[PDB]
Amino acid sequence: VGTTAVMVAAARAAETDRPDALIRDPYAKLLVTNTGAGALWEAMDAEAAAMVEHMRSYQAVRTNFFDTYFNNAVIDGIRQFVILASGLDSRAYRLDWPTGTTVYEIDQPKVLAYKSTTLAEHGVTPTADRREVPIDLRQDWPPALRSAGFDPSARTAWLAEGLLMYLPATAQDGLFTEIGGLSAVGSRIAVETSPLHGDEWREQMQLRFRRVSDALIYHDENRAVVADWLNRHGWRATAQSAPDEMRRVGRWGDGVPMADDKDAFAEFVTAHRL
Repeated sequence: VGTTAVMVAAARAAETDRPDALIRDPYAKLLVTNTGAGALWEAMDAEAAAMVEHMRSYQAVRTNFFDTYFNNAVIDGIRQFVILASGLDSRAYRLDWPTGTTVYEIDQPKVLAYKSTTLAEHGVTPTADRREVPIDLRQDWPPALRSAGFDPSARTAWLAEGLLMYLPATAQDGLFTEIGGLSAVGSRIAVETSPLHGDEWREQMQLRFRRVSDALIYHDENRAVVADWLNRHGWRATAQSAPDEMRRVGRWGDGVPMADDKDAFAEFVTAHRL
């Protein structure tokens, strides 16, 4: 399991531990105890303190947003779900799924094997029909999803959280093209975008975090804007900036360095298949 998957799960666990938790992920602590990279994250000036609080609050707010997305898709009748680069995401276990729901998780084999074995050791199994699809998303992944039982003629709700900024710009286009190819009318997708001007934030966040601890290689100016791309390849797409969403729920901390550039932060794009 990669460092990023652990860090975001540790953030979810930290949120879950608070009385005022925005989201509750009963499985995040379990998943970050059993790697060892989360002991440091478990442990973690004004700007330095604000960055740690931002890490937790950003992850809480992003988690709440994508939870709401899936929950609204269930309400709307959708019964086929796909979590792309699912990492340590426990939504297949912790959200309420109606009978007849299928939830596909796509990630590399070892990531999926870690989550399943780790959960099993704690007596945790899903009640929903959860289906693993072990494959690299830069490779020919549609046949793998299809052989796992996926029905392209059924409405699908797709999720791509914490993924795009870790894929080259050319790979993003290919991913979305394949997704459109597998999506029935009325399908939806929610996506966390790669920040418009945003590899500098990771540096200043690493710097503030390195001081707290001691105490995007694919950034591309040519990357397609996600809402714009979806809106000309068969979707109706809208964007909510992460800062706007954080402010919406009273979780934005303006003490964070780069607070005034909206381009240092992701957007949350939701789209409907035409």
